[PDB]
Amino acid sequence: PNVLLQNLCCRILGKGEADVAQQFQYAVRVIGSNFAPTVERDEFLVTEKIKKEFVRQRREADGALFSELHRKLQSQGVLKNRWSILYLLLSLSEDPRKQPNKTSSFAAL
Amino acid sequence: MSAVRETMDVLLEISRLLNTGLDMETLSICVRLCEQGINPEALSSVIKELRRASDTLKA
Amino acid sequence: NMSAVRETMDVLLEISRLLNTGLDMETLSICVRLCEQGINPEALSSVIKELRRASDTLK
Amino acid sequence: AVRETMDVLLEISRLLNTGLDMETLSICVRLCEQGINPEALSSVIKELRRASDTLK
Amino acid sequence: DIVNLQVEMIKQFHIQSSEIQMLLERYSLNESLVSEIEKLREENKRLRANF
Amino acid sequence: DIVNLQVEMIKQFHIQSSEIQMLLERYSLNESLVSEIEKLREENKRLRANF
Amino acid sequence: DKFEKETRGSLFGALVHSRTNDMDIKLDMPPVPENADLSGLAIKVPQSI
Repeated sequence: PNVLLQNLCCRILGKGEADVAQQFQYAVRVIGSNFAPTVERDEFLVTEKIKKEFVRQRREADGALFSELHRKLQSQGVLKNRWSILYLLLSLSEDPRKQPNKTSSFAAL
Repeated sequence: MSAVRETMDVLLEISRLLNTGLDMETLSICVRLCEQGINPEALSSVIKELRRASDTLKA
Repeated sequence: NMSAVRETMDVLLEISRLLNTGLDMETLSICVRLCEQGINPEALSSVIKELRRASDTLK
Repeated sequence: AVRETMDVLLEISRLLNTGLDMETLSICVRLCEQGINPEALSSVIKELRRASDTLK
Repeated sequence: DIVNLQVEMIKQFHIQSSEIQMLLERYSLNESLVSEIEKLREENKRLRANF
Repeated sequence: DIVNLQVEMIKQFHIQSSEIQMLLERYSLNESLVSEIEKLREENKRLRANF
Repeated sequence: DKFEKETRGSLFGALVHSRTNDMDIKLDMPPVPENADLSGLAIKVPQSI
């Protein structure tokens, strides 16, 4: 798990193989804290929130598509951690809308 | 190896549609950590700080 | 160019006054320059309120 | 008084499929009678159960 | 949600205070370092016997 | 918002430790001085290996 | 020449400290050690030469 999270840090930054030590140290801290997620396990409940999110960015065709993909996903492998992956993706979603500001001058402040 | 690869490929289909915006390699790590027990909320949070940190750095 | 920026300022300035502000024209100019340069709108709003409050305690 | 109450509380926990020990509930009566906020009492114990999980 | 804020805040203070003290106990002097200063004074006296 | 709140709590404590950690290294002890006690020791042994 | 040089460094055995061919050495014992203030003076045995 030490290796996996360190490799996680190195990969995202696209470089730094022992220079991402500081970011790593933080990540070890956040993970070491605890959470109580609103909605805990149960596959139906997470699928329902994902569909609402799809409709909201106006990607209807995608909402219908995903549902087949969910049944398929299950069939390919069955976990007790299935829900944690689907909720993880959910939170980590990105909106298409707006520019995500500058980073080419926002760095400096 | 056969079983594992086939969930990931189905998993990468969802990720590109839902607009995760993560890479393939990184996702496999996210999934291994879950199966070993991680909280989802913490895991997204870490991803987010790392992501923002990379963009600023490049420019 | 000089004319165009003035009009851009001018319209914003009219809106700030309707909504009631304590900022002058000079400060308002600075804010816009920050807006263009990135900077989510909530961080800017907060730093202003704390700085406005501290000035009253001092004077 | 503490014991009599612990048995009825023990019945309730078993229904919820929530594991607590005999001992925890009895200590709980002691804390209540001294005064404890309902949020606090729950929070110390919730964490203490998770600590026990990680530890072994 | 408020429960989360209540549990977590206390945890962060406890962890953070652990680290700082552990930093302070190590930096203030290890016994090992002190012993070389004692040795150096004994060495200085024998040197003053060669002059 | 609650999740944004958590990113800020934990990250601030992490910053605090880094700042404290360096400040504490410098003024609680001099690494420079201690290296110099060990050096003088070594110079004096070498002096005595030349008689 | 070996015998003469060896004697001379110790000044006919009138030195125990350092070898010198100077005749300008001050003959003095050292100040009490720091390991000799924690337990009092102790005579060094010349073991393992």
